[PDB]
Amino acid sequence: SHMLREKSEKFAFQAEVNRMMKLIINSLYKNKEIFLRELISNASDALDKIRLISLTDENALAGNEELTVKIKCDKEKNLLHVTDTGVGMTREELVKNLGTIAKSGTSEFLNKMTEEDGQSTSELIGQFGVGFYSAFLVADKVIVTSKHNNDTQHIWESDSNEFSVIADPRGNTLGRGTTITLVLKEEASDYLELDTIKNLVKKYSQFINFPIYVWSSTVWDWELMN
Ligand SMILES: C#CCCCn1c(Sc2c(C)cc(C)cc2C)nc2c(N)ncnc21
Ligand SMILES: [Mg+2]
Ligand SMILES: [Mg+2]
Ligand SMILES: [Mg+2]
Repeated sequence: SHMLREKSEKFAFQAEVNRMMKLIINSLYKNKEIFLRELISNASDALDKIRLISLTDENALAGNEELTVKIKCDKEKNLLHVTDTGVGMTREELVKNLGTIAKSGTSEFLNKMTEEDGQSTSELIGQFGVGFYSAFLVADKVIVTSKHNNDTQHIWESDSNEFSVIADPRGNTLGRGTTITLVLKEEASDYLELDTIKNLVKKYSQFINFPIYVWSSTVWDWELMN
């Protein structure tokens, strides 16, 4: 419209990355803690996907009949867990979709991600880029435990430079869905406190149609946060 070849995937990737780049900076200038918001939204979207799938595939929720989001803090082990029972991710998705983005130099493999899928690098960046990279505002590493209906449970790790994926030695523990694990920095220890997580979760979960729980306490159990 004002530049050459704006319809190109090269331009679409740059425009999407610029958009994400501006969303994270703007959040840092106003201090908005978008990552947990993005995690709850991204978990809700995965539940929407598997529920849309269940509308046509009768045996889609067989691995896990509940549609929840469960957030858990491990102040001892310094970990943040966001677990959804959504569509889940196959190993192919973790490697060729998320892995291609997480691995450095993603802009080299734009045409490799173009050869009809309906999921291009720029589209994946616009959909999941803000949530993925805002996690590195508070975390040093992102570990993804995911079990899709058409694959076995895998575990996937990245520091936004390299990535690695193995099969879960524990087997099929999720049934279906994804657990996002953030290895938070020491300067992000505030988000291991129950009160700040419960408050932030209830804020971002007020308008979510899916039940969202937080591991709360002399006995611990899942607490409804609406
Ligand atoms: C790229 C790509 C395709 C992957 C799509 N995708 C993501 S991306 C993401 C990850 C892996 C970790 C963080 C901290 C944030 C984001 C946004 N999360 C889920 C999910 N829970 N369920 C189903 N699909 C998901
Ligand atoms: Mg233009
Ligand atoms: Mg897409
Ligand atoms: Mg590295």
